[PDB]
Amino acid sequence: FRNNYDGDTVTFSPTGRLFQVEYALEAIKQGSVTVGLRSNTHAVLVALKRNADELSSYQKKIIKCDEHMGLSLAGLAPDARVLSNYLRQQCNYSSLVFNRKLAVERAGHLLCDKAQKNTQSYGGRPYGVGLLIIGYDKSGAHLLEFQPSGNVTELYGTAIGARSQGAKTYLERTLDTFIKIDGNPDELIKAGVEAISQSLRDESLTVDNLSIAIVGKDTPFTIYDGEAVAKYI
Amino acid sequence: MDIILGIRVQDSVILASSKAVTRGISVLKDSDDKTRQLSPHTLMSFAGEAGDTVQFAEYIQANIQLYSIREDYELSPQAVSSFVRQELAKSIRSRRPYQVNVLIGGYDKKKNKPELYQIDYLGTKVELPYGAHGYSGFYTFSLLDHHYRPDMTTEEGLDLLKLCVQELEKRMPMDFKGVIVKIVDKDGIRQVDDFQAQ
Amino acid sequence: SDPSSINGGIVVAMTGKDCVAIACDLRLGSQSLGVSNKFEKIFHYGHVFLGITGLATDVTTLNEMFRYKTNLYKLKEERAIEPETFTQLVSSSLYERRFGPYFVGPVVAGINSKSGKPFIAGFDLIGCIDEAKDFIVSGTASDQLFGMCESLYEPNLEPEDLFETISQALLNAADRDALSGWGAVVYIIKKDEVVKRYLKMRQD
Amino acid sequence: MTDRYSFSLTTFSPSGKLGQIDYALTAVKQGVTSLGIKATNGVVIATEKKSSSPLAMSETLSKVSLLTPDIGAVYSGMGPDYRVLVDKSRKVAHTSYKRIYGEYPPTKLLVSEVAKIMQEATQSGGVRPFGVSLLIAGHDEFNGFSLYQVDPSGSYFPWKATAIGKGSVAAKTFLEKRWNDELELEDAIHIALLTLKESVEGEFNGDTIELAIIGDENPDLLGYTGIPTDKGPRFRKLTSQEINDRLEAL
Amino acid sequence: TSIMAVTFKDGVILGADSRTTTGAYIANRVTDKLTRVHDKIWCCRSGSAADTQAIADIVQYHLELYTSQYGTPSTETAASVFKELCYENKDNLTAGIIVAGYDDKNKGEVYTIPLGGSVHKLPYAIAGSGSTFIYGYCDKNFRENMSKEETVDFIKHSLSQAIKWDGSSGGVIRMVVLTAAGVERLIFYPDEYEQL
Amino acid sequence: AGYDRHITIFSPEGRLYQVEYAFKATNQTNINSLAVRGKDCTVVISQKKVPDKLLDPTTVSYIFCISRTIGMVVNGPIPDARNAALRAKAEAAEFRYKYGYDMPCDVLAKRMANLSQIYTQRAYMRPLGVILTFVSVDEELGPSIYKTDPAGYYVGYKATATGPKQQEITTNLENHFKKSKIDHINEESWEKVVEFAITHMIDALGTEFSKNDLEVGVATKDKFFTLSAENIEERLVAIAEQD
Amino acid sequence: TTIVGVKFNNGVVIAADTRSTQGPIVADKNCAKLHRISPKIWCAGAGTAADTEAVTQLIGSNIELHSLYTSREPRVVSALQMLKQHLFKYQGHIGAYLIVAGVDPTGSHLFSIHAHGSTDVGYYLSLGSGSLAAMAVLESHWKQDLTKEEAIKLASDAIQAGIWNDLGSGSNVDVCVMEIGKDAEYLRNYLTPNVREEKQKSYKFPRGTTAVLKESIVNICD
Amino acid sequence: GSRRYDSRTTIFSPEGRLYQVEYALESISHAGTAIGIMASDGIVLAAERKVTSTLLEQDTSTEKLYKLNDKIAVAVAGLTADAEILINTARIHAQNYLKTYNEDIPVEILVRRLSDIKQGYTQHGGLRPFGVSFIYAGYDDRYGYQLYTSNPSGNYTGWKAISVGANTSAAQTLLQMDYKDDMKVDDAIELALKTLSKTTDSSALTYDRLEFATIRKGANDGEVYQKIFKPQEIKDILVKTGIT
Amino acid sequence: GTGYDLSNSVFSPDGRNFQVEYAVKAVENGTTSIGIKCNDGVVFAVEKLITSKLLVPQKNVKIQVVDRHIGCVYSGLIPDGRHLVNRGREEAASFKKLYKTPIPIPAFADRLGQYVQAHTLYNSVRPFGVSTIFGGVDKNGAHLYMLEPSGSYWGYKGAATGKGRQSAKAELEKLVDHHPEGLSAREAVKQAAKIIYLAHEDNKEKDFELEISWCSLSETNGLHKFVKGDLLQEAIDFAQKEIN
Ligand SMILES: [Mg+2]
Ligand SMILES: [Mg+2]
Ligand SMILES: [Mg+2]
Ligand SMILES: [Mg+2]
Ligand SMILES: [Mg+2]
Ligand SMILES: [Mg+2]
Repeated sequence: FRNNYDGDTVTFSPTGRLFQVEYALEAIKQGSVTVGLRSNTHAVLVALKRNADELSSYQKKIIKCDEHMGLSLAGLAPDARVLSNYLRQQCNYSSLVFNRKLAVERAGHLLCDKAQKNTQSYGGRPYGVGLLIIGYDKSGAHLLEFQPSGNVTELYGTAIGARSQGAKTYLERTLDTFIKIDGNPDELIKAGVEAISQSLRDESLTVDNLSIAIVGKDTPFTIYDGEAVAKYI
Repeated sequence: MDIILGIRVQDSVILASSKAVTRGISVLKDSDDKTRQLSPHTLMSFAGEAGDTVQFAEYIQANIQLYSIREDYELSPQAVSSFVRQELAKSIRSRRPYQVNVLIGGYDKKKNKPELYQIDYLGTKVELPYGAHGYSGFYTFSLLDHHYRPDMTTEEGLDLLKLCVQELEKRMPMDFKGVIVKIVDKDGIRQVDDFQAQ
Repeated sequence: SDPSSINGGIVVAMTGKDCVAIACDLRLGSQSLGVSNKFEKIFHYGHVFLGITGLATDVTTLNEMFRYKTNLYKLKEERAIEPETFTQLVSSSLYERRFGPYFVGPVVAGINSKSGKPFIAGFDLIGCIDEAKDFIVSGTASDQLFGMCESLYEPNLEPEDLFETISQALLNAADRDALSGWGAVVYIIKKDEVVKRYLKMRQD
Repeated sequence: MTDRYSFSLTTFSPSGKLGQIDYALTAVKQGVTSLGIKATNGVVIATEKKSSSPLAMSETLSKVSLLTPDIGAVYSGMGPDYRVLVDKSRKVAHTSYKRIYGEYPPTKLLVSEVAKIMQEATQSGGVRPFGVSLLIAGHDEFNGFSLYQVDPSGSYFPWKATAIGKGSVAAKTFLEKRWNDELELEDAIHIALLTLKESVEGEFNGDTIELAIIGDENPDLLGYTGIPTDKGPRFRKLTSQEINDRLEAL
Repeated sequence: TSIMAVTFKDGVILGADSRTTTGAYIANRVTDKLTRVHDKIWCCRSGSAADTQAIADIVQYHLELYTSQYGTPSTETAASVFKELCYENKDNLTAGIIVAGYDDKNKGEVYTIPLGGSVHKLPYAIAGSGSTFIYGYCDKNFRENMSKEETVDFIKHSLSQAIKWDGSSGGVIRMVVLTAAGVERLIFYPDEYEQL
Repeated sequence: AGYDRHITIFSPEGRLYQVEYAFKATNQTNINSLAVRGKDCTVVISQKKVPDKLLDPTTVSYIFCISRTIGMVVNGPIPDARNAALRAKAEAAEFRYKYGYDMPCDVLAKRMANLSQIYTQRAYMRPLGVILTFVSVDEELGPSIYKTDPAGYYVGYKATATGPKQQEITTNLENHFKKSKIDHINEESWEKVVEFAITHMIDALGTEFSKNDLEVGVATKDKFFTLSAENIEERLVAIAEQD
Repeated sequence: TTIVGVKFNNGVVIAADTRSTQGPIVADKNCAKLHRISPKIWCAGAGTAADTEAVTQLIGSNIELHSLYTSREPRVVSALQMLKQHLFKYQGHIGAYLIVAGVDPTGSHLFSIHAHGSTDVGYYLSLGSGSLAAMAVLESHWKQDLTKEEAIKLASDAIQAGIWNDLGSGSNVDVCVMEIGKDAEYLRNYLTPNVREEKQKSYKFPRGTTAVLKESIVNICD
Repeated sequence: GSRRYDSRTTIFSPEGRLYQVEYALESISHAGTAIGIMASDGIVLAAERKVTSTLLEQDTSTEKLYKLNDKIAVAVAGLTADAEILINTARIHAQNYLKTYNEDIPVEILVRRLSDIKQGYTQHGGLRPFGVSFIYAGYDDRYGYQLYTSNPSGNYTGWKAISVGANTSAAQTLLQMDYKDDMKVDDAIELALKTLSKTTDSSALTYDRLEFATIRKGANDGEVYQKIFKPQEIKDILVKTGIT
Repeated sequence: GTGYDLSNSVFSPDGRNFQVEYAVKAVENGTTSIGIKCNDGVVFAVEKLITSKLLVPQKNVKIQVVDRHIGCVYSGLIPDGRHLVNRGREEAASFKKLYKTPIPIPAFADRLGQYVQAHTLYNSVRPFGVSTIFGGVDKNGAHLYMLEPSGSYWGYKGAATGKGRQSAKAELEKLVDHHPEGLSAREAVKQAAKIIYLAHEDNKEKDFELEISWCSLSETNGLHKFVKGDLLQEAIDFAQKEIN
């Protein structure tokens, strides 16, 4: 069984599954949790950063792609670097050549197509990281969820990483409430933090522990880490 | 141009080469050595375009040195030259030909005979009693055509070169600042440190 | 600039009664300056002779090329290449570089060991083959040679006679050409043997 | 995408055998008989036309092929591998020879060239050897007449006579008695005919035999007149009738 | 070279002279400059002979393959192929071509591809060295929906003039009629067109 | 080693199993076809089976028009069949362009066989599971039928058949030819040859046909075409008044 | 160089002169300008000597291989299409101007190819420096339905026009008749009207006239 | 995937041995025996033919002794085809060296080059090596008479007498037994024959089963003569020695 | 033996290509989507599983347009479908660039077909895990198509695929039998919504979002356009109505 069919991404299992892709999705589950949620005016990212020892840094989980787009990663960091860079380039091109801010929806379509190549090609390897993408553009706020299988989805909110299901159910109820937090960034953030709290077990989210990011109408994608996230606990 | 002469006597090859390097309106140096030892019994003198000159020489040096090692043996003079000719003959049809002319003087330890070969930037090679590149030939060949004898001693050849040098200083337009003489014989290669006044 | 006129030199081959002869001048110079009084231009791979006039560097290069090509041939085929065949090799080898030719004018001479008939031929720098029954001329003094030959020549001469003819043809044609001369060499070719004679000639 | 099969498919087994090569030779064993007998003034190569249906037209298939106007080839093995070996063989006769010397290659050299093609399929990455063995016969001004066999390894050897395929052993034996160094071509054709008869299971006539020769020059086959050096091709495929005329003289 | 193509009620006719020159020598006085790229899509060729033969030969190929794969090609498509070659290779070609063909839905059609590789669809078109001379006449004597008989005349007169004045034109006048009725080959000798 | 049954390399018996499994793929469709030569035409008939009512009947064919003169019928799955058609077309076009005359049937075939021989020798290429029957009326050879298979074999036939019931049809046909002694139906019109064809397919498969059960293709001097359901019917009627 | 082709009732014949030049000097007084592409397809060439022979050998080779591969006799339109396409690829750098004719299963054919790769077809054609002297004649005496005999003359005369009135032509005339049923016949030196008159004197020098310096024997074997 | 069918022809065993080289050396030991004996005025190469018959043409045959250039030859043991490939390339390198230096190539240089090509198949590429082993007999101005040997691993070494192919150990012992530093060509011949005679897996050593070659520097000449014995001559020398 | 299903281009002893077949299962595990051809166009509709309320309504679009007149919908591995569409798009452009007229459906189809079929010829690629229903309007009418992972495709009067496949085809067959006249694109839109709704029962657990799109010679000018607003509710209603 499996042991014969999981040898590469160019092999389908007798059930129609792609094991290498599935194994890839597993590293995401192994990673720290991060949540994304959007109102009609802003989109936030709150992510629990994970340290190695009490003597090291907490791996950065949020990356800025352009002034209007950014993401949070869950999984293999190198792969997020490679993917954020690509999203960085595509954002650049749109600007330089068309003097147009890349549509989040399109940023999505582009990522999906980038991953997919590594999931039908010999010797390659799927990407081992999921991504929560947020952005403000010509049609408002957006939040996209990316999975190495190639599936990208747009939601009002969500979370990924270990224990992600906590916040996912949280937001799923908290929806009617947060989708109306228009014109009040700090609140959405709270809603995000609360959400992120539902996928905790370890210890309470601290200064070196949290990561939040926000983009919106009159707010450029900005990274808040440590000293500044203090007010949101 | 710079001066490059060579004369094969009975037991050696003497190469004499001008010491001047001029660029534009000024003589930049008066002690240049337009020679590289290819192997302990093979010396090559050169003249031509600015950089190509040394670049070509040093390259041929490296290659002959490498062979010597790989085989712990010394290629015959005839061998080095043919090699050299081929590097030039292939260069003439390249993007930027090496614009260098060379005289190769070596003492063939096997045949126990000195040899001098003239090869131009086109890969035109020929073996001779004496030869020259540039305009120098234009005075010296006739001079040597007259005063040369195959059984000359190394000393006799030096004196003959002297003549060649005096004539060139008398009639050539450029001050080439004298020459550097070198003798290639059975015992190797040595520089006549006393030619500026012998 | 005209590659074909820098070094100077001529070659001519004729056919006699069960023989051929091919001769050449010994000069090699750089424009006005005579440089070498010892530059032979006739070569032979086994019993097939090839004389080459033109840019000395190319003359040398092609000899080397034909030695190589003839050598391998002999190893694969296990018999010495024949004139008729060598001619085709030369031709094709020349046309291979149609748009960046070797500035030469080759001449082939020899006697087929099988049939014994005398054979000679000439080619332009890109391979046109000119197989003739009488004579082939090449070099800076081509015109002059064409002049000497066309007149001096007559069919089926014996070796000893052909020698004189080819010689006078070369000799006198050279004397009307500045870039050629400085000594000459003639090859008399017969099935069994081949003789090489050097000629006394004006040294100017 | 792309031929990622960049490694040899024929390796060495711990006993020193090149598997795929021995195997191709087996495929050769399973194929119809073909033979070649060399005479003093000619060579004949023959084989049987294993019509794979009476609905198929035997003539639209040349098991015996002309490589040059003085060299022919016949085989025993996997037909397709042969067809393409012929193409390449005819092409290389030009590219590596007529286009350089202005004359057709002599047999041994053309053989040598075919041979090389086969060897390469024994070592190159991503290919299986050729499932065929060939008998190439020809003539050339300097070596006279010759017959050669080339195996899937790429080995080749010169024969006075031989056979390959199915009934090879028996036939090889039959030839050894009949053959001698004073055979005129007709006699060899005959011998070829006999030796072939023994391998042939059923029908035996010019509609099932493909026998070709390499003999005297045939100007009537040239197609043009006026040039006294090209005396004509020496390779002739016998016609059905020509075979029968010798069959009816069993 | 003198060529033109005229559409009419029943289809379109292509006309041309038959002269090919190397300077002022007449290389061939009976050339056929009317070339088929498809059963009912022909082109009039003017410029380099080599270039135009080369181009036409390729368009025929592309169209043949087009046919096998997707069926009968429109004239417009024949033009696009030509345009593509002429435009994409403008620096190495001297070819001005007129493309005309008949189709059941579109009736007759003419596209002219001048030197820059641009494409122009017109009721009729004229090109070739001798054309300059007939701009006036043709613009004056051309009306739409003419009849085969009429159209044959207009072409015959136009080209006769062109042949008169231009020394680079001459020979006979060839035409090609393309209608539902098929494909007809017309020719007119000097002794007839000269004194028109 | 034991992988010799995965890629086109020899087995110890000297066989290529992938080639052999490919031949078995050809039968996956369950369609029989045959082709016969008239006095100056060539007809091929192949069954047409449209099971699903949701399909557009006119889009189901294993008959392809290769060039103005060459027609080809494929016995094999559709995706491998079409892959073979495209290339045939491409080769025929290229041949015309380079050589100045239309590609002959036998030559197109041989070319197509050669490609096949290659998949038989190179590991990375899988043979295609299809048999190709090329028919036409060659300007130099007369009506023709050349067939090629996954092993890279190709040959010419007086007539031929292909499919699961190859042998049934074959023997029936073989017998017709032993009877007449000539190598072609001795008929003037292709309409009649088409009849003979369908007739014999019936006599051998023991089955009656309707107009949507056949697919016929004919090849005459300077043209090859496929029949309409209606033209076929005109054939189906002409026969149902003879038998 | 002066070459022509004239189609007749059941075939086509071609001819050409035999002079080759290196400028104003006659290199070859009798070179062969007629080339066999295949047994029944011949080409007459003018332009650069080596190019005409090279392009002729090359296409003849590929033609031989197409014949063997297709089991059919070569067709002129094939040689025609291949020559043209080769020449065209070279944008005229291969200075080959040719008249290609011959018989094949489809009939008798006559075409002309220019070094830039344009082709022509006609009942009579000529090319070369002598093209005008020849065409003049052709335009004077050709008529449709010529016999093998008449065409040979027509072609022969035309070449003569060139030989006589064109310095760029000379020596002899070569013909190749390609008749539909028979084997193609190459008539090398059909006509030889420029035979050099017997010399007035003989310059057989008395032996010893030449001064030799040193004499030696050459080794020819291994 | 593709990897699936890759034999990894260039890997090391846990013992630090190259499988394929080892397995090729095995193939070779089943091949006809070739012997080369180096004298003070010649070198002898002799080879025993594998695959015979009454019908095989031995006249126009040369399956084991090849001329690499006028002063060098090789005796082969292994796939005759694999051999030709190497031989053709070795023939060219000889001519390249000639063109470049205008001197005949030194025997060892030729040898080393060939051996390096072999080593290649050993270290990168993923292809099978060549099932071949050579004995090179050549002459040159620097060392004179030389005899060397190369095999699939690409290692080469020099000898005074050597053998390759089947029954190496046997022939070698026999060679070590009767060979002596100051021998002579005519004698080396005998020894060579003798040795083949006592290693042959056949009944008797007949001419038709042998290939013989000598490289002699005749005193009355100066040029090194390479002579590949003709059948009749083999039979003759075979008689002189006494095998008959 | 076995293992005949570990590599994509391998033929099994029965002449099957197992990898292509496993690909199919990946399809079967996906959402349903159908295409109904009508009197002058084609309609496409697909079931969209609403995995959660967090999913923004009407945003994760699945149907795709190729060029301006072709609609594409597929079930299975979504990305694989996207991959096929990108190529679809590139192939159309290539065709338009060279021939000016937009790509004819039959032509477009074969183009997709040959691409997929290609993905079953080598073992260094895995077949596509999608079946695509697509089509549009061209120079001569409407064309509906369906392509399988093997590369097979044929024209359809109606077509469906995914988990609800069977009930859908059931309905589709009803329509073909009852309306031999054809169907007005307006009706088809409705009927599509129906067939989808019913096809949703084979997956009656999660709520769904309906998606339709059409291309009609008189309702959308022969251009592919999605069904929005007024026209969308009408069908959703007609659907929720006949479900009981
Ligand atoms: Mg000259
Ligand atoms: Mg002079
Ligand atoms: Mg006029
Ligand atoms: Mg394969
Ligand atoms: Mg594979
Ligand atoms: Mg289905």
